[PDB]
This record gives sequence, C-alpha cells and structure tokens, in this order.
Amino acid sequence: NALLGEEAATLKKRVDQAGLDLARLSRIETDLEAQLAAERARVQAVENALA
Amino acid sequence: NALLGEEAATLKKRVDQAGLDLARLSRIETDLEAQLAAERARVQAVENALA
Amino acid sequence: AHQADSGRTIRGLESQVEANRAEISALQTRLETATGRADKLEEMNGQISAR
Amino acid sequence: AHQADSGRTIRGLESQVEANRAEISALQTRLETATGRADKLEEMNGQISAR
Repeated sequence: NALLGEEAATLKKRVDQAGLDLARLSRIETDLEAQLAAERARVQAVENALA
Repeated sequence: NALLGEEAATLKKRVDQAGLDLARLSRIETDLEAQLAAERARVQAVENALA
Repeated sequence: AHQADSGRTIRGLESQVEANRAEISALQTRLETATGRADKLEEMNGQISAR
Repeated sequence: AHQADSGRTIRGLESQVEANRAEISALQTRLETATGRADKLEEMNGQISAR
C-alpha cells in the first residue's frame, strides 16, 4: 500500500507539471502564430508594393 | 491494492503519452522558430532590396 | 534543389530529435519513480527495524 | 546564405542528437543503478519482514 501510494503521489505531481509545460507550449505557439500572421501580412504587402 | 494498481497503470500510460506529446510540441515549436527566422530574413531583406 | 534536400534532412533530423527528447522525459519518469521507491523503502525499513 | 544557414542548422540539430544520445545513455545507466539499489533493498525488506 505504501509502495503504490507514494509512487502514484509523485506521478500525479508530474502529471500536473506536464500540464504546465503543455500550457507554456500552447502559449508560445499562440505567440509565434500571431507573429507569423503579422510577418505574413508584411511580406505579402511588400510584394504587392513591389509589383 | 487493486485500486492503486489500476490508478498507477492509468497514470503511467498518461505520463508516457504526455512525454510523447511534449516531445512533438517541442519539435514543432523549433520548426516555427526556424520558419520565423527564415521569413523574417525574407521580408526584411526584401524591404532593403525593394527600397 | 538544395533547399529541397535541406528540407528533407531537416524534418528527418527533427523527427529523431523529438524521439530522443521523448525518451529523455520518459526514462526520466522511470528514474524519479525508482529513486523515490528506493528512498521510502529505506524509510520504513529503518522504521520496521526499530520495531 | 542558404548554404551557410542550412549547414549551421544541420550542425545545431545534429549536436542536439549526439548530446541527447549521451543524455539517454545516462538515463539508462543511472536508471539501472537506481533499480539495482531498489531491488537489493527490497530483498532486505523481505528478509526483515520474515524475521
């Protein structure tokens, strides 16, 4: 009982940590996606100005 | 014991899948890093060249 | 052509790197499990020696 | 520029690969060490339990 209890306890702790890491990856993908939208608009517009 | 065993197995499967997902998120965010750098070079060098 | 070869090698190499990083976190899960196990078995082994 | 950029990218990612190989090797090494400590301690646990 003690064996599996402590094992499950630390494992649950790490599942929480994994959720946090998942969260920061989601945030960074949001940031990079916004930036790629902005720079996409910039490059398309500069090509239009070229033409 | 049966309850703890089921919980431990489920959480072990969970943390393995979490490891896999975190790995592939890391890969894709590195890809986004690379694409960002590449097309930033694109559009900025294009500002200079077109000007 | 060179950029096409670059792309091929880039995503293949990224694939192997995320496989590696997954193994990192996963073997690191088993490591924390093992180390906590060893610690707490030490713990109650001492206690039950006192008993 | 593309030659140099892709070459350095392959450098960075390959470096990640062998470093990660070293790290994984470390994971299995200390993982077996820890699980050996756990196994021997568990044997002694069985002995003291019987006594």
